[PDB]
Amino acid sequence: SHPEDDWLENIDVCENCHYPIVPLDGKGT
Amino acid sequence: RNRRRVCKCPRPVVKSGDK
Ligand SMILES: [Zn+2]
Repeated sequence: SHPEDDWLENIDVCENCHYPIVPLDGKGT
Repeated sequence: RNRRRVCKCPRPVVKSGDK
């Protein structure tokens, strides 16, 4: 339920290193 | 000069086990 968008584009933070884990961005142009 | 200090894991956690 509800959209899972709550991090500069439904992003998640990798607690493993605390650094944000983003997905390959190769579209939008 | 310097890329965003994001996740740098040599084996990200995946939805799976080992048994
Ligand atoms: Zn990480």
